[PDB]
Amino acid sequence: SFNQFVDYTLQDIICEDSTLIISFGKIYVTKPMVNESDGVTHALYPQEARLRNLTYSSGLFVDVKKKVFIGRLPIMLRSKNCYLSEATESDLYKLKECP
Amino acid sequence: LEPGHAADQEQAKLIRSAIEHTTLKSVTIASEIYYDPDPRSTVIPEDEEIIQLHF
Amino acid sequence: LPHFSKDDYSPESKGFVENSYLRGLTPQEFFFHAMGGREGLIDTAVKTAETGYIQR
Amino acid sequence: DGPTMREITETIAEAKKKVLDVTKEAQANLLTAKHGMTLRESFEDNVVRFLNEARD
Amino acid sequence: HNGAPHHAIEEAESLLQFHVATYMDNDIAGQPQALQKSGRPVKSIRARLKGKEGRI
Amino acid sequence: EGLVEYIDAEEEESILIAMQPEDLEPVDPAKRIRVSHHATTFTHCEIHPSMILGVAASIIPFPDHNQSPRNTYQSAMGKQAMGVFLTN
Amino acid sequence: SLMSCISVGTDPMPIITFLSEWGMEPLEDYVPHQSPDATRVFVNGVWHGVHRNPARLMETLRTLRRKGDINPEVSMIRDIREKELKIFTDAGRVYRPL
Amino acid sequence: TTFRFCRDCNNMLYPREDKENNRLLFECRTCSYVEEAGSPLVYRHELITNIGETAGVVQDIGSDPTLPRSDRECPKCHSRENVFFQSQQRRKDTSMVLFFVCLSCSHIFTSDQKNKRTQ
Amino acid sequence: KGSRFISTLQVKLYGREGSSARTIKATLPYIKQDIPIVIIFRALGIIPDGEILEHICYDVNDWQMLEMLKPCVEDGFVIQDRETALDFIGRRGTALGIKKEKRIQYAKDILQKEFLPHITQLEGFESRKAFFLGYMINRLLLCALDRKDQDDRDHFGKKRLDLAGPLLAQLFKTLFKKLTKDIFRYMQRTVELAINAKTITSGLKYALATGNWGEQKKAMSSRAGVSQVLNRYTYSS
Amino acid sequence: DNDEKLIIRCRVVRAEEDHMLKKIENTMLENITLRGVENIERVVMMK
Amino acid sequence: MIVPVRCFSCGKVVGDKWESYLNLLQEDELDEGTALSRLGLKRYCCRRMILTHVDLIEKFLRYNP
Ligand SMILES: [Zn+2]
Ligand SMILES: [Zn+2]
Ligand SMILES: [Zn+2]
Repeated sequence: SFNQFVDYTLQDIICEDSTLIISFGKIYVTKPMVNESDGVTHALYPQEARLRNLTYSSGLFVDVKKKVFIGRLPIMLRSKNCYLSEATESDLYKLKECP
Repeated sequence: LEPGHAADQEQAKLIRSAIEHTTLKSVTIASEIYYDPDPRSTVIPEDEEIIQLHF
Repeated sequence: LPHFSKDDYSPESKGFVENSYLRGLTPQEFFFHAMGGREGLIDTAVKTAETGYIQR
Repeated sequence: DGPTMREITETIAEAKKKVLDVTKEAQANLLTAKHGMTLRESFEDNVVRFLNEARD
Repeated sequence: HNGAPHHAIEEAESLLQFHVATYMDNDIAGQPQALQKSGRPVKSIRARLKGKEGRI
Repeated sequence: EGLVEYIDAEEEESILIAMQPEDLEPVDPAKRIRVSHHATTFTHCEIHPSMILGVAASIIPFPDHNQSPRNTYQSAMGKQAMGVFLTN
Repeated sequence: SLMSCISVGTDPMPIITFLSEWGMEPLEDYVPHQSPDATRVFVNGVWHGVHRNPARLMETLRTLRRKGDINPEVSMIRDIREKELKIFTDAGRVYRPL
Repeated sequence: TTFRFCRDCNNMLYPREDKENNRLLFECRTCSYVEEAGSPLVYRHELITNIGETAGVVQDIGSDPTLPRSDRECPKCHSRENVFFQSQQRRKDTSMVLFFVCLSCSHIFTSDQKNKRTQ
Repeated sequence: KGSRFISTLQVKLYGREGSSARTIKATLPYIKQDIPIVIIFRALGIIPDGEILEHICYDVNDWQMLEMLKPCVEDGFVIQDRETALDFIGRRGTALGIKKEKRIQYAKDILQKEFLPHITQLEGFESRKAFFLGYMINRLLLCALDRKDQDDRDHFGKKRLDLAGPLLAQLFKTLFKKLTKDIFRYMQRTVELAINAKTITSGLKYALATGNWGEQKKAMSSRAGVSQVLNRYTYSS
Repeated sequence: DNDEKLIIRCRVVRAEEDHMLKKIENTMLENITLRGVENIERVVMMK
Repeated sequence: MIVPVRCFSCGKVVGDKWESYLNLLQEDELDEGTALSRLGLKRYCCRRMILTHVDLIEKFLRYNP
C-alpha cells in the first residue's frame, strides 16, 4: 500500500493540481536523510533514528516551471525507499536491525 | 373464559372468532377498478352468475 | 457460507454442530461456533452496560 | 465408550432424518403454519426444537 | 461613550452576549460553540458540572 | 500459471468452494466426518481451512477443540505474553 | 486472517478498452424494449455498458486474469439473477487466495 | 395492467369517460390523441402477487456453479438433472416451494403436487 | 484518484406501506429539498416520459414498477422542458440568481460535475447519468416490492479498508492544497523560492505522531486512533 | 358461497367519480373491520 | 538464550549436554527421541527441557558489539 502510494499516488496528487493561474511536473523521493544544525546532511538509518529520536523521513523535491524541497515524507520501514529493503541478513545485522 | 364453560371448546373458538381482528387486507386477493358499462350485461364473460342471481 | 450451495436449510449448513469439543469441529462448524461465541460475548458486553445504567 | 458414541450418532442421525422429512414436507407445503407463526418461522421453530432435543 | 451608530453597537452587544453565553454554557442549540485558541471547545461552567466527569 | 486465484468478499458470492483439497472432489468412529459432496460443480477450494485464523489465533493448539470465547481471550492474551520481541 | 491481503488498486482503463473490443456495446445504444435480457457490465461501479453473452465474456475475463494479462487484484462477479457483471479494481478490497 | 404510451408524443395516457359512446377512451391531453381502451382493466396492484418468484431464469441458469443440483424427473423429457431454488420473492408468509429448472429444456416445475404450474 | 469528493446522493421513496401518495424523490449536493426523479430526468435531458419509464423499468411486461412510478410522473408533470428543469433546481438552489444568469449555470454545474461524479466529469454526454439514476431507481423499486436483497451494511464486498497508502494519500492531498494556497498568496503579494516546506513536513509529522488524522491541528473531527504506537511487547503482538 | 370462485361487485351510486374512487377503495380496504377488536393482531388458544 | 543450567522440574543438570545434543542431531543424524535417550534423559521434564530450547544466544551474539 505504501509502495504504490509513493510510486503512483504521489505523482497523481502533484499532477492534478500542477497548474496555477508555477507548475509542478515531477516529484523525487530521496533516501532518508537528516539535516542537522551546524552540520552536513548524511544518510540516516532506522537505528540512528530510533536512538536519537529523529523522524525517519526523506525530502520530497519537486520541479517547478513558469528543484524545490517541498517537505519530508516519513518512510514506512521495508518500503521501496529505505536502506533495509536492499539488505541481506548480514547487512541488517551490521546495521543493528533484527531480521 | 367463563368459569362454568372454561373446559368447553365451542365457546373458546367462538370467542376467538369474536375477538380476532379481521381486515380486508388479509382476505382479498385483489380489489380492483373495473369497467362494466351496463347493469344487465357484464363484460367479464364468466362473472354473469352474480347478476343472474340478482335478477 | 461459500461451501454450501444455495437454498441449503440442512442443520450442517444452518449452524448445527454435529460433534463435540472432545471430537472436534469441522471448519464450517468452528466458524459458526465463533459466530455464536462472539454473539454471546457482545451480548454480555452490552447487557453489562444496560444493567449498570438501570441499576444507577 | 464406543457403544455410547455409536448410539449418540444414532440419535443425531435420527434427528437429522426427522429434520429432512420436515423440510421435504415444507418444500411440498403440506405443513400448516403454527398458530401465531408463519410457515418460515414454523419450519425454523420445528427444526431448532428437534436439534435441541437431539443434543439433549 | 463615543459615537453610537446603533448597528456596530448591535454587533458588539451580540458578541458580548455570545461570549457570556459560551462562558456559562457551551451546549447551545443551533449555534457554533466557542473555540479556544487551540481549536478545541472551551470548558464552560455547565461542562464542569455537566456529566459523569462533572463536579456533582 | 493460474493454479491459484484471488477471491474477495464480493466474488465469493458466486463460487462454490471445496473444503478439503482432495476429499470433496470425488470409518473409525473417532475419525473426522464431513457433509457428503452432493455437488459435482465445485469451482475453488480452500488451501487449508486453518488459514481463516489470524496471527494471534493461529498460535493456539486445537482451536476447534477450544470454546470460541476462550480462543478470543487467548488471542487477546498472547499479545500480552512475555517473550523475545526482537533480537536487538 | 493469515492469507488475506488488500488490493493496492489498479487502473481500470485496460479493462474498459478490452470490454469495448470484446463486444460490450456502449450504453447510449442500449435499447431495453428490444433487449429484454442482456447483462449490465459495471466497472468500479460505473455502468459502462451492456453485453449479450455474459458466459463468453466472463470466460474470457477469467482466462485473462489467470494467464496474467489482467491483474489478479481485480475481482469479477457475474450475478445471473440480477443479470449483472461487476468488475472492481479499486484499492482497499480484501481478498484471499484459493 | 397493460399500459401503452401516446404515439409520437411519448407520454402516458390518462383514462376518460365517453358517456355518449358509454366507452373507455385513453386520452393524451398534452397532444389531442385518443384511443379506445384495449382491455377493460385500468389498474393492478396484486396485494399478493404470484409472479417474480421465478425471476432470473435464463438460458444458462443451469450452468451456474453456485446453485444446488438435483435428481428430479422433468415431466416432459424425463431428464433427471435439474437445478432447484426457492421462491425469489420473500415474505414471512410465503411458503418454501422449490422451483426446478431442467437443464435439458430450461423448464420450470414445482415441488408442489396438488397444483401444477407451467412456468 | 483524487479531489476526495464524497458526493453522497440519497434516493427516497416517500410514503408508507398502504399509503396512496408513494412519491419517489432524490437528493442533490447543495440542494435543500429532494428533487422529484422525473424532474431530475427532465434536467438531465429526457424530456419525453416513455423514455424515462424505459430508463427506470427495463422489463415493460413487469407492470409493477410503472404502477409504483405513477405518482412520480403524476406529480412531476409541473416541468416539461430541460431548461425549466435546470431552472427548478435553480429555484431550489436559491443563490440570488436570475432566470438566465448565475442560476441555470448553477443547476447545470450541480447536475454535471456534482451529480454522480464517478460516472463522468466530462461535458460531452449525460445519458450515462440518466441510465445510472434509472438503474438506482429500479433497485430501490425492487427493494420496495421486496424482490431483491436489501444491502447489508456489514458485508465485506461492500466494505473497503484504507491502508497506509490511501490514508497518507488523503493527508498529503490536503497538505499540498494548503501549500498551493500559501504559494498562491505569496505570488499575489509579489505585486512588483519562499515556500514553507514545514507546512507539509510538520503537519504530516503531527498527524502520525498523535494519530489525529486531520488536515490541520485545529480540526477536532480528525477521527483519532489512526496511527498508534507500535506495541512491541512480543512478536505475536 | 357454493360458487367455486367468490367475488364482491361494488358500485358507486349516481360525475368525477374515477378520481376519488381510488381513495374510496383505499379507505374501504384498510379502515374497514369485518369482525373483532382493533389492535387484536393474532389470538392463540392454549390449555 | 542459552540452554538452562538445570531442569526446572527435577533439577537435573541439562546445560552439560546441549552441544552433545546438537552433535548427535547433526553428525549422527539421529531422531530427537533417540538423541535425547542416548544423552541420558529419562524423565520427560528433562527431555522437554532440552528438546524445546531455542538457541537465541546465537542471534543476540552475532551482532556487531
Ligand atoms: Zn402524446
Ligand atoms: Zn426437462
Ligand atoms: Zn528434568
